[PDB]
Amino acid sequence: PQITLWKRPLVTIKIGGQLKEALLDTGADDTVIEEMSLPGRWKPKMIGGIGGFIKVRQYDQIIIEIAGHKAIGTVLVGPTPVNIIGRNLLTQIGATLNF
Amino acid sequence: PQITLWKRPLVTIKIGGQLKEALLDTGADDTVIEEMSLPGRWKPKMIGGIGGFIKVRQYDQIIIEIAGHKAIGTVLVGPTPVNIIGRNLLTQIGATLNF
Ligand SMILES: CN[C@H]1CO[C@@H]2OC[C@H](OC(=O)N[C@@H](Cc3ccccc3)[C@H](O)CN(CC(C)C)S(=O)(=O)c3ccc(OC)cc3)[C@@H]21
Ligand SMILES: [Cl-]
Ligand SMILES: [Cl-]
Ligand SMILES: [Cl-]
Ligand code: NA
Ligand code: NA
Repeated sequence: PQITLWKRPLVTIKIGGQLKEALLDTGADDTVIEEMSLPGRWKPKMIGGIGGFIKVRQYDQIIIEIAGHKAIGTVLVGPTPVNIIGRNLLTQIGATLNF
Repeated sequence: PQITLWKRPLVTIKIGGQLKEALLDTGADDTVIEEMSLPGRWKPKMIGGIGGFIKVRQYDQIIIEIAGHKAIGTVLVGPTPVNIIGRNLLTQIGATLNF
């Protein structure tokens, strides 16, 4: 699709067997999802944005379906105010910015 | 151009006659720039990101060049960790997300 930016670019995702809404976010290096359980191992990480840092759990090799396109990658889980799909997964669905 | 996301989507901007680097950020509603001087009056705004809220100075109707495209619009100035071009000016340069 082509997504204009008059509104937030929100899409439906499926992760951990759950459907959620997330923001397609080119300014995010990594994908950060609100607190939820995921299977497998994880390690702690700090990530920073506007406001400062939050502690997250880093899960590797997680499959996510983004607007109907399957991708695999690292997913950070923690107290983000919004679910964010960042570049590590946007690349895998072939997403580009065009102007 | 068509910009892939394997690297940060950094571009050159020009504001107040200075060149700066900024991130094209579809997850940002607003454009937020590191401390600098801008002409005219400002209004208060609080913006929230991953690690909480910050106070910024809101300058309206500021001329800014972004990757060679002219925009004139609102710029927020404050302690952001990186300069961010948000949807308010991404729409002015005609940017879309595509996959
Ligand atoms: C709520 N208001 C926010 C949205 O619109 C306003 O505009 C400015 C601000 O937007 C944001 O902070 N947006 C966030 C994404 C975002 C969106 C919403 C809440 C929090 C974060 C942004 O797209 C991604 N952020 C990084 C940039 C600040 C460099 S981040 O969420 O902090 C982030 C940092 C490291 C990551 O991996 C290492 C992954 C993500 C304001
Ligand atoms: Cl859960
Ligand atoms: Cl990854
Ligand atoms: Cl590619
Ligand atoms: Na894993
Ligand atoms: Na002004």
